[PDB]
Amino acid sequence: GMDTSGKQAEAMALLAEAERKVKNSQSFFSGLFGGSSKIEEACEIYARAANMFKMAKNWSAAGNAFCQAAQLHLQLQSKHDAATCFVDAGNAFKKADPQEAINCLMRAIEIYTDMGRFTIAAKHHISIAEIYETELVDVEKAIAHYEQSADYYKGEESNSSANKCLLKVAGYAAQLEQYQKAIDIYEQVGTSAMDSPLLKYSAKDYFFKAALCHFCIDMLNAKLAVQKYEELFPAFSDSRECKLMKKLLEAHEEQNVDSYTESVKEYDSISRLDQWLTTMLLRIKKTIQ
Amino acid sequence: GMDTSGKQAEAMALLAEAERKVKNSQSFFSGLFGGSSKIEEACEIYARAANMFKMAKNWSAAGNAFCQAAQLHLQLQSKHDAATCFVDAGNAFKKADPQEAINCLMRAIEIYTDMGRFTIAAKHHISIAEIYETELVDVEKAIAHYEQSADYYKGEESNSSANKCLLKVAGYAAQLEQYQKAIDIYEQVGTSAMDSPLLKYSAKDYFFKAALCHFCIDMLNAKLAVQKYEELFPAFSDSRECKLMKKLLEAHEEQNVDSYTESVKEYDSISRLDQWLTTMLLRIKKT
Amino acid sequence: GMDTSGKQAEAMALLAEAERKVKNSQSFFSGLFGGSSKIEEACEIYARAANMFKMAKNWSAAGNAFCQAAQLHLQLQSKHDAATCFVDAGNAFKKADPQEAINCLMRAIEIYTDMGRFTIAAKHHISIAEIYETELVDVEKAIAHYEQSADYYKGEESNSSANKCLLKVAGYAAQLEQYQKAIDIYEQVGTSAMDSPLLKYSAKDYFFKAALCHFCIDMLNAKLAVQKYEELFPAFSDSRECKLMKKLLEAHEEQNVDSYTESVKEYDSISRLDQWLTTMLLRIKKTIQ
Amino acid sequence: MAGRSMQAARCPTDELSLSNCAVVSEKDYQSGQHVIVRTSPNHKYIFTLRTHPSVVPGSVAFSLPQRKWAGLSIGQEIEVALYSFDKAKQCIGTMTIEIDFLQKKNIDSNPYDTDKMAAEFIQQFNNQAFSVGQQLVFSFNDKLFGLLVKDIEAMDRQKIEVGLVVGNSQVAFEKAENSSLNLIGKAKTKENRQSIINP
Repeated sequence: GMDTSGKQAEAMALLAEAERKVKNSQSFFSGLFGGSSKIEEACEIYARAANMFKMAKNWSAAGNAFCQAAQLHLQLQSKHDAATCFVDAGNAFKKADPQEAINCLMRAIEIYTDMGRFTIAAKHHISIAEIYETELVDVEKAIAHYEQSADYYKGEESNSSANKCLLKVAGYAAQLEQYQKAIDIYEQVGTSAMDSPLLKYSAKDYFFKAALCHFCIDMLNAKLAVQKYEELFPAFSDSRECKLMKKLLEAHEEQNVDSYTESVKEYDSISRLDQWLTTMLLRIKKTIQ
Repeated sequence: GMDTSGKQAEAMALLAEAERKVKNSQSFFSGLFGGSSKIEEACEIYARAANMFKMAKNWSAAGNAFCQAAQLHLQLQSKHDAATCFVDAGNAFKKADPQEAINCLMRAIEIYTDMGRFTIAAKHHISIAEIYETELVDVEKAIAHYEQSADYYKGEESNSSANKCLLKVAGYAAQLEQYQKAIDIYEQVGTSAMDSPLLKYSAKDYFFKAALCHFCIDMLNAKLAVQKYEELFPAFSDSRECKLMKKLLEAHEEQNVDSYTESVKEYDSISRLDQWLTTMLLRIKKT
Repeated sequence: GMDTSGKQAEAMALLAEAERKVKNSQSFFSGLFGGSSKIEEACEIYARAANMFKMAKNWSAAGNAFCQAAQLHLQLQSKHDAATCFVDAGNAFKKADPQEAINCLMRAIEIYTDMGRFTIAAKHHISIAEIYETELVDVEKAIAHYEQSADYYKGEESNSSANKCLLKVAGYAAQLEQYQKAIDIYEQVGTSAMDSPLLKYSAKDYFFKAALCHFCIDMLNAKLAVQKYEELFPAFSDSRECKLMKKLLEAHEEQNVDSYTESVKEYDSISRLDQWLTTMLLRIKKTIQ
Repeated sequence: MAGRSMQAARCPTDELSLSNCAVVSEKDYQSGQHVIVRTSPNHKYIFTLRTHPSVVPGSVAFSLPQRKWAGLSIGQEIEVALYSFDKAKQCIGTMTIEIDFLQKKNIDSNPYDTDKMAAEFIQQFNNQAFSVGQQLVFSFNDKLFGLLVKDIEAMDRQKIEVGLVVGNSQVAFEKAENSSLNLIGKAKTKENRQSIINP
């Protein structure tokens, strides 16, 4: 396309113009000492060239120009504008090179939490974690990033946001990490919604997830915990999950895999699985001996 | 009301005295060279007079005043103010004649991009995309705008907004019978929504539509594709969508036009269908 | 209330200071020069007092203070702040005495659409209509206001908000106004909703209402209207409402009160009727002869 | 001849309503003329004219049955042009008319002599235009009946789709399927009878 070719051609021209502008700016500072207008205008050229370059479908050099412009701008004691460019540069790198995007975003987060905005900093933390897990295969850093994010939301009483992330942290921890952290987070979040305005009849599932986690540990802890919820929360007594878990509890007691297999089969037929309960149930069945 | 149209004529006189304000640029700013603020207030009288037309429901005149005010104001300074005027002109031009609104919005897109503000630019890209659909008939240009808007959103991790934009693109592409693009988008969204708890219930619809698109090109590969979906997602079978498809494909093995007709009617007996689904089934099942 | 008593005490003190500030104003228009800044400070205290009245529960005084501050502010070649205070002055007047809230809003409407913005102006239009219908016993002006809001919305392509505005005005008009308009808007919205996948499942209700509006005038063209509707919308034949119409018109041709009354009762047995449709059915019944 | 725009009006008198004739003003037409009424490119309907002093010039009056058959509304603009029959081809030898009580309140089981029906029909509607599927109201011994034209045949045995009823036309009535009507006398078809016996 003509648009692309022309945009790249004028991209290089502007970049060359900016490079000669900065070198001449160094010469002019001693030569004439015009102040700082020379550098800031050169930054404007960098911003324009970078922003038109990204429109030209090319990304890597676009973010590189943003970082250079932000670096020079921060050299003149201006922080917020450079940090915004850092966020813009990191986002552009998201489809080019994750490592540079992560580094710049962390730079933006530290300066933002240096300015004093935590919702923005924690929002960036989610973005860092989301990219970290979606494409790169690793969990531990994601847990740390989310936990830090959950702390920042609670720092300003953003209960809903903190509730969601802590639930997300607990879920993955249960999947791979040990179960004690899952027990505390799942139990605390579930019991903290008994008087929800609209989520009143939703807290039930939270206790169900906890019950499975205790059952994964040992039988005695499974039953003891199951009762504790029965007295604590009366409505859980008449939940369909309560009957299912009781049926699974007594079935596993007598070592009859057929009862367990049919019990899970009927549950799946009545309502669908979630791809997370099935894995836990299969692992439970693996230790029936 | 009627007298506000009377002051609309006086507002045209306000533009007329704004014509004298540019007549100052013809001769009088030689001695008022420092009256750059005089040009600013000249633009201000333009703006308030520009919309005293926008009182009188004179869409064309209001748009003309906005565009003229923007052109005068964009003296290589206060660019964002000119951009606001340009988008306002496009918003005014939306009614009556939206043709020139496209050019003004495109100019605003260039300015916003130059400034680097993605979200506003991409949102305006959606606006020009939908006006094409609802007023004009070209769809390929709308597809290009949606693709560009989606790319801008995906850069800033606004996955959900880009997700819906791609979903609309896939549907239009499917209506334009380019199935490879449609299946790729539907598969990508389907496997991505299942990644997080908040959207795991929605995928069943995504997989069903994708299976139909696969089911249109190569029937033989459809059985392998549905098997791959079933094994990838163990919770895909009992859903009425999967059972219905399994019946349709197996029924087609034998030439019994009846078999499929009651099935689609029976499925329709529980809920109504959409133009997109009904049209695709009518076309595909013809052979 | 001691909190309100001291609140009113300081409120009076600010009024005395404000009375001294208008004295400052007149002494600075005729006695001194450059009072624009001094009266600007007077406006700040007027806003300072006016709002504090709004916290003192004295709504009427707060509205008066806002109006006085705005009208004084209009003289300084400034208009946006005039609009904000006009809207705030109205917001105070919505309760207690709302008659002057209409006048001030219309002025605020005049200024806003003397500035360049529609969606705010049209939003205030519908607000004026809503307050007019809820507390003033008159409907014709509501029709005009809804029509004006409809024109602004649909023009700006905000079709979604326009559709409901056109729907409500047409429905209300059917109650006390000739049904030709009711048919036109109902048909127009139904046809527009047909292509869109959003309202296609619910357009049958609009088609149902249009038939009822047409039936109330005469029978023969109503048969023409319904047959035309199902011809354009084949899936309207299976709708339970279509069967209800066919039974109703067939019974009415027979001039049998019992059959018509039991049929409508049978429909009422399932689901529920509404305040509007019941009146429509009674009105058509009364002229059965 | 070329055609002129006219406004549809209501029939002025009960007597003219039963004539099945479009009522016009003497200043515009003469009684007995036939016109073709146009409501759209695909809807052209033929009527016979009968003048009445009360019709305003520039308007054509129609009875309710005509408006229902013709899809005409009072006050609607129509195009009316004179129509001339080719009597060599458009005279009716036989028409089949479906008949039923107009008002259900006045239904009775008394016999009605079709031979007397046909003679009265000819006396009332001679030299008037009729079309297949046309609807009209017909009065007989002070009883109102709804009529529907089912078939038309030419005068002397060529079949035709449309014709003109004349004095010597012979009409045959056949009861509609699922009709308990008991018909006696001539002026009918009385088709064969498919016995239950097999060959």
